[PDB]
Amino acid sequence: GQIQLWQFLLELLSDSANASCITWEGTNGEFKMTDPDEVARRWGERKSKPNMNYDKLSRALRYYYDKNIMTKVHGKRYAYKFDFHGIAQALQP
Amino acid sequence: GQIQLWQFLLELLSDSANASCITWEGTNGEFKMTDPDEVARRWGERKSKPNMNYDKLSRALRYYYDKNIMTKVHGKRYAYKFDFHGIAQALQP
DNA sequence: ACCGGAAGTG
DNA sequence: CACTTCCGGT
DNA sequence: ACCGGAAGTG
DNA sequence: CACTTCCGGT
Ligand SMILES: [Ca+2]
Ligand SMILES: [Ca+2]
Ligand SMILES: [Ca+2]
Ligand SMILES: [Ca+2]
Ligand SMILES: [Ca+2]
Repeated sequence: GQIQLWQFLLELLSDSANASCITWEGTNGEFKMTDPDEVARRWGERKSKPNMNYDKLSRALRYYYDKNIMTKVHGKRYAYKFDFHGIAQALQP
Repeated sequence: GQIQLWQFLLELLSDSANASCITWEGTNGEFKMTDPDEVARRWGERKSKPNMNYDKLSRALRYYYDKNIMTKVHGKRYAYKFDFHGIAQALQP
């Protein structure tokens, strides 16, 4: 199906075998990408789009700021925080 | 039908019209039930289980503590906090 | 009010 | 399993 | 590395 | 419609 980036990141985060590239860290919702290039590769793989990289992936995350789906952890790089306010709304059709 | 309780609460919390009975409040994840009995009634209405009350509903939420799907905001009553660790795993098939 | 054990449901 | 039902704890 | 405007895609 | 692509800012 037509999977979302916020759904894809939760998929990777749920399994601890992906700890090399992405992992939960800090308060509730906060996670960091320990290998942003690896995460961006797998997102391009799922979408059938091998031109994907972290610079293009991060602008995809940026649109979630206005949607209230997630936000940046200011200071700790490659680290973002999911926000239930928008996730809950995005979960419904 | 075929729905989880954690999914049902996020469904209600997405629509702000439901602020009479339940609403987001506090840090990321934290919500409270301003009319706990009204929430329990709609859960019984959804599940087709007419004897549902808060006492029965609260024990369903206590099973989520060991699952890491949510936790209790200690002190503030009728107030619980979703936890992304369990919500991530629970969303997958 | 909130907690978790115990037994039961399809 | 994911609750529902019930109850003796704090 | 992170920010958001802009134009384009399936 | 949710990104994808590109880029001139900080
Ligand atoms: Ca049992
Ligand atoms: Ca009692
Ligand atoms: Ca006891
Ligand atoms: Ca600009
Ligand atoms: Ca540049």
